[PDB]
Amino acid sequence: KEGITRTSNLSAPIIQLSGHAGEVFSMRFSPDGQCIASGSFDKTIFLWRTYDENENYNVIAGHRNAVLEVHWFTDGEALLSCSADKTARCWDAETGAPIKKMGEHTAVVNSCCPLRRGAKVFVTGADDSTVKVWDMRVKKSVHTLRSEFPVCAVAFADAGDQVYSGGVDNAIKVWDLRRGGGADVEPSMLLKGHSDSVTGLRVSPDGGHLLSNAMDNTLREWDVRPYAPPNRCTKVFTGHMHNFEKNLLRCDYAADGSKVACGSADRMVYIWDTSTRKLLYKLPGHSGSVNEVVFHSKEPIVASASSDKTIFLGELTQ
Amino acid sequence: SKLLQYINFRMRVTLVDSRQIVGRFMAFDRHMNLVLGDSEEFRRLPPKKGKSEEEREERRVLGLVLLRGEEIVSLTIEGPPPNPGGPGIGRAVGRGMPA
Amino acid sequence: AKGIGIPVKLLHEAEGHVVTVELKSGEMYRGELCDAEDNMNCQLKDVTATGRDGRVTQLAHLFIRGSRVRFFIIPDMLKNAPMFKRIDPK
Amino acid sequence: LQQKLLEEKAKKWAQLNAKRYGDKRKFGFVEAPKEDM
Amino acid sequence: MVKLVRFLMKLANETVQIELKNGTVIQGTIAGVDIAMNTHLKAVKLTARGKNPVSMDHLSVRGNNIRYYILPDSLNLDTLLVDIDKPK
RNA sequence: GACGAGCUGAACGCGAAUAUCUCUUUCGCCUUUUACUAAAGAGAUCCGCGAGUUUUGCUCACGCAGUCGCAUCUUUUUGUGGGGCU
RNA sequence: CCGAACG
Ligand SMILES: [Mg+2]
Ligand SMILES: [Mg+2]
Repeated sequence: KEGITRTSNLSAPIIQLSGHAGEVFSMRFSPDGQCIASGSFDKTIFLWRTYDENENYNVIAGHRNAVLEVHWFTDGEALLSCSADKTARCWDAETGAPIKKMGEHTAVVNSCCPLRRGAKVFVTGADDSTVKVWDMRVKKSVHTLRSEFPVCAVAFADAGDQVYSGGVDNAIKVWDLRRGGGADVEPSMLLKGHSDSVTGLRVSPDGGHLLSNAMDNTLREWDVRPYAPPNRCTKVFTGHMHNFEKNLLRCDYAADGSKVACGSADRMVYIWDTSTRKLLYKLPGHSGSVNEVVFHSKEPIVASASSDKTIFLGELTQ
Repeated sequence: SKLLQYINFRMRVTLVDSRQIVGRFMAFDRHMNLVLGDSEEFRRLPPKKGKSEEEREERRVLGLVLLRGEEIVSLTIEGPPPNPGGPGIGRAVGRGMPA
Repeated sequence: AKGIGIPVKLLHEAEGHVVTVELKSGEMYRGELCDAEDNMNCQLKDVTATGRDGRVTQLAHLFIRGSRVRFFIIPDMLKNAPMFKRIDPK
Repeated sequence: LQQKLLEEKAKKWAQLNAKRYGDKRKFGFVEAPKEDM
Repeated sequence: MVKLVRFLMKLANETVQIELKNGTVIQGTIAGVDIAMNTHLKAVKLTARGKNPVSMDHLSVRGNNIRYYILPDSLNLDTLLVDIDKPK
């Protein structure tokens, strides 16, 4: 009955992931697309399989406060967790052991992004208005830039030399780390056009486009190509929501650059078609503000995480 | 000692009479005694012109041997050593709708 | 005992077996070691002597000074000594 | 903006990320057992 | 406690040469010397009597068959010469 | 190559203390039922109890620190050297 | 051994 074109191998087209005991603040799909890293407010990371049971086969603990942001490392076996307990942590996924815990920040480490081409290096931007760059094998932080306003969202560019940081200061900045080996570098690019804070930053699958979610209830698409018009602003999306919760609401690109998914505070999973700049999917089902949405590496699968201690995991039909 | 880094690692030995012993490392004594597993004696015969130095060094197979340091002069490496489910569930559920 | 390294207790637990003895002079000695010293002086019985010239001789007993001896050849059977296994990574 | 608002906006975000992730507020927190009267 | 093996065990990471009792030549870096004068060398090349050199990533040499050491010309001897009278 | 008292949580487990109950039977009180007796069994409950990190509440406390990446006479690290024959 | 209720 109803036989509507099963896309994925998942048992069902809509799967809810439960087992957390707090808000789920950020999630991430394995590069090989058969793992889930879910970081909750309960300062814990659930590791789920994407197929055949959706088994949370490991719960990694070790943060003393909410694990606000999780990415995987480029090979998928090491995990980068960032928290409110001022401590970013590198873990081994298969094992259940923590590898390297760096806690150099003074306040909540809101945002992080690990570099996708090059060395094992990740940026982390926290409440101290400082965006710091962290190389894996040294135990000191390799870079430290100081804005004046608490850093909400940070990303490392496709190519690996600049860092994007956006926060409460109404303008997102692009900085050059090789241009800066000093302790008070000044910003390279000032993307303006959001009318208040930025909450989430995603680097496009080609690297020319940066996605910014703003509590300006606006998704904005900028181009980072060093040869741009005077206004790097390309696209605007309307539809999602930000409320008094001021949660860390993020961005994502479909693995093809064809869709863009935002987490919203109206409990809705929003998925726009980037081209027509209009709303493809408006999926309900979450009882709390939708914190981050992640598109599965291979298939059109979208998985969302909410402040309702669950994660919906399903495929898109049209 | 750092030759604790070297137990199970295959090694070659020189004697004072310049006879060669190749085996794998088992246990070592303070007196530079050694325990060689799978040991064989390579004794250098004089090089008779027209043949490679590498192709006719007399190999005898000694088996398991133990080495007294007094005539132990030099040791080198020969080769390598020879050869939580968590409280999560996933269940299928439709997404609820407000109307 | 305390102070003593492993391989000489290897030599001791080799007791009651037939082993081979190479000394620094180059001749070979195959026989049943009765018991040995801290100083590697050992007593074998049922002694086969292999001289420098291939000479094969029959000796009833042998007492070998250790600082005369170059190495020992011992059955890999006894390479299962508890030291060997215990130290082993597995 | 121009620190004529960004001062209090940044400070409010600071104090709210403080309050939201406090030790009285965090997950495993247990409240202290009752004291004697 | 003699003076000189007291001096020799501080030759760690010294890139030095060695002459053997029978006439073999060895140039390599001292990773360790111990109370028996036995040395383990790194970054080594050993050249036997009348033989071609062969390089070794690492090498072990017995303290007793050592003929002698050739130390660096760049040696602060009087640095390593203090403390030899000090019992620890 | 290295550091706890008190409470509630742990989730696993019954030194010497033992009471009650239920059930299936027999026995004895014996008019009946409770309430009982004493045997056989099968089942519960109570009152308590031990260790793992969870920390809440110290009112204790710390880092050139106790430890770091066997020392010259016949038996061991002060070797018996030198030559030369197939 | 040993006492209470009810009928
Ligand atoms: Mg009646
Ligand atoms: Mg009546």
